[PDB]
Amino acid sequence: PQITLWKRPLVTIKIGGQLKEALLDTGADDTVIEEMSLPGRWKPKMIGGIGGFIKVRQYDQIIIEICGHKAIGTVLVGPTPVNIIGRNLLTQIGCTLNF
Amino acid sequence: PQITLWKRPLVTIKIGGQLKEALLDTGADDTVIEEMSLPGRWKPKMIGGIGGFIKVRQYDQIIIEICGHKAIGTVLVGPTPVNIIGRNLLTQIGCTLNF
Repeated sequence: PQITLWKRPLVTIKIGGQLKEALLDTGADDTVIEEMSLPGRWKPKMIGGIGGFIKVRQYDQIIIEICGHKAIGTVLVGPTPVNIIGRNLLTQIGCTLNF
Repeated sequence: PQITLWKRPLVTIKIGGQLKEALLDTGADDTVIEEMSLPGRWKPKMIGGIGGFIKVRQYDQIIIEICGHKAIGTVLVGPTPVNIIGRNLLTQIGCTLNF
């Protein structure tokens, strides 16, 4: 679909059978989700944002449904203000910016 | 144009008669430019995201050219790691998310 930006581009995502709200963020390299439980091992990762850096846990090959589209990729879990869908998964659902 | 998200959506912009690079950021409510001088009155503001908040100077009705598309809006100047074009200006150039 087409999403204008007059308001925050928030969509419903499904990760682990539980629905959540996430922001489609083109300004984000990676997908960062708020603290929750994900299966498998994780690796350390540091990510930078507007306010500074935060430590996050990196989970690979995680199944996540974004707006009806199924993506399977890297998901970072940590202290983020809001759930964000970064470019790593936006490319999986075939999302582009247009003007 | 259509911008894919395989890598950072960076574009050339013109603000205050200076050419700069900025990120097309749908995850940003505002447009935040790295420390520079802009004319007019300004008021302090606190903006947050990953890693916390930063204090910025809010300038209103500032003209910016983004990819040959002229727009006008509020521009925040402060210690941002990268120049970001937020939804307040993204909408003005007719930018949308498509998939």
